[PDB]
Amino acid sequence: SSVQTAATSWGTVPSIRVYTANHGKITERCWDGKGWYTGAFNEPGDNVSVTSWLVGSAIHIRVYASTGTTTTEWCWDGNGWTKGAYTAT
Amino acid sequence: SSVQTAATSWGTVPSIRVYTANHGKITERCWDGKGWYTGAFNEPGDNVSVTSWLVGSAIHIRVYASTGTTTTEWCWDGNGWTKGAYTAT
Amino acid sequence: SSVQTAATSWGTVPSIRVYTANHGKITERCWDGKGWYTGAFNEPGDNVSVTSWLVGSAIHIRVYASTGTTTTEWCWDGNGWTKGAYTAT
Ligand SMILES: OC[C@@]1(O)OC[C@@H](O)[C@@H](O)[C@@H]1O
Ligand SMILES: OC[C@@]1(O)OC[C@@H](O)[C@@H](O)[C@@H]1O
Ligand SMILES: OC[C@@]1(O)OC[C@@H](O)[C@@H](O)[C@@H]1O
Ligand SMILES: OC[C@@]1(O)OC[C@@H](O)[C@@H](O)[C@@H]1O
Ligand SMILES: OC[C@@]1(O)OC[C@@H](O)[C@@H](O)[C@@H]1O
Ligand SMILES: OC[C@@]1(O)OC[C@@H](O)[C@@H](O)[C@@H]1O
Ligand SMILES: [Zn+2]
Ligand SMILES: [Zn+2]
Repeated sequence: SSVQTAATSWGTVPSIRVYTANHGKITERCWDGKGWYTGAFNEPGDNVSVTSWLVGSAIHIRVYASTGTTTTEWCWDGNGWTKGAYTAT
Repeated sequence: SSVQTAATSWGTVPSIRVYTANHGKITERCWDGKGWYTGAFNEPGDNVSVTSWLVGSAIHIRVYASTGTTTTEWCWDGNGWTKGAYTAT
Repeated sequence: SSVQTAATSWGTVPSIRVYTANHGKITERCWDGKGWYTGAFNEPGDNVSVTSWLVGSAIHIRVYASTGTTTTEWCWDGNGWTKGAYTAT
């Protein structure tokens, strides 16, 4: 079925991250001003949303991956992807 | 059917808002730096998107809730959710 | 099927762009503080996401339009929409 994307950007270059839910798997493509490349994020999901914010020049990213009625938060704080404290209720 | 989410964030703490369209109903979870709690937003929708912007330290949120071919805009400007002027045509 | 939207905003007025994927067609509605109107963007797609950034006072917008397993990026840089370099792999 048709894939589903979510996008975020930061700075003025800019950096862009595009997340794609594709048949149960979410992957990440990256732009930092000089070509698209595959990012490290790879987790299960039928649906994806994202938001990001800067603290100074350090980017923080939250990706929300949903399967069925279960949503899992993934956190990027500059040094690795980790599961977040988000709960749905 | 998997639920569908949309997310926005502001500031450096940050504040995060996650909207979940769950089989026709959109609810909202909130992070302001010290735990996830349920927000005031409760409206019908199969699909949801969001954007937000700061005027000084005041957050303004716009949520776009879609059912069928009807999209309703909901506005947070500090003191309650109100229907916005958005129309598709 | 219910339509699916993506929203972005910039400035303090603000300007808002809302993209709606509606049965294969993505269209755009615009707010610059003085009423909603229809924007130039009109391209095919079953799913849509968007991000934007400012460089000074100039807005740059990226719309990710997906049909099947194909995602096409559309770029606004002040002077018309053009296809972007985004690729999924
Ligand atoms: O520089 C690329 C990278 O480290 O940027 C932050 C996140 O997007 C990561 O998944 C990604 O691999
Ligand atoms: O740094 C991780 C974290 O504390 O960031 C704020 C929220 O995203 C939380 O759910 C998350 O666990
Ligand atoms: O402090 C929580 C709250 O008031 O923040 C602004 C909006 O997200 C509201 O729906 C939400 O209840
Ligand atoms: O104050 C509310 C409002 O004027 O804000 C800007 C746009 O979101 C409009 O649709 C909306 O009615
Ligand atoms: O002034 C309206 C407009 O030029 O703004 C930038 C883009 O949203 C365009 O599609 C749109 O027509
Ligand atoms: O100016 C257009 C462009 O170079 O902007 C940055 C990225 O969005 C690229 O995919 C895109 O082609
Ligand atoms: Zn279901
Ligand atoms: Zn339909």
